Amino acid sequence: VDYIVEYDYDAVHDDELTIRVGEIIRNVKKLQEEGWLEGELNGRRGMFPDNFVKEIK
Amino acid sequence: MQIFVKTLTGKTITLEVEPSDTIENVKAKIQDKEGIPPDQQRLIFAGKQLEDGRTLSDYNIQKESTLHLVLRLRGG
Repeated sequence: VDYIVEYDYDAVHDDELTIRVGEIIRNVKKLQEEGWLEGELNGRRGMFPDNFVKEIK
Repeated sequence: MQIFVKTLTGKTITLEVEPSDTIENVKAKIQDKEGIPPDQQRLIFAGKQLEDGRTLSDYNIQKESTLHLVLRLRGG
């Protein structure tokens, strides 16, 4: 469930999560929105694009 | 030169565009094929928002790319 985001995407909104290269997101779950995934990163739970995250299990 | 576009709903709308084309234009093409207001059209590529004030060439966006279309403050 924990993915690894190789990119430098910056949260544009409050509900957006900042995912950077190497940053692993805890318990990542695919939302009803295409590409949007939700997880816990840096102690903050937020959604982030799938084109910036790579599931690592 | 075609490019894919990820829609929150789940549609990959691939629109026609050139490397010299501006983002403000690309926005229109979307509002002309999907009816999505430009002021409500957020385009993010490579982890950085695309400025309606810049061209694809600026973000070195080539063919067969993959843009991300988001909405202002997503609650879903």
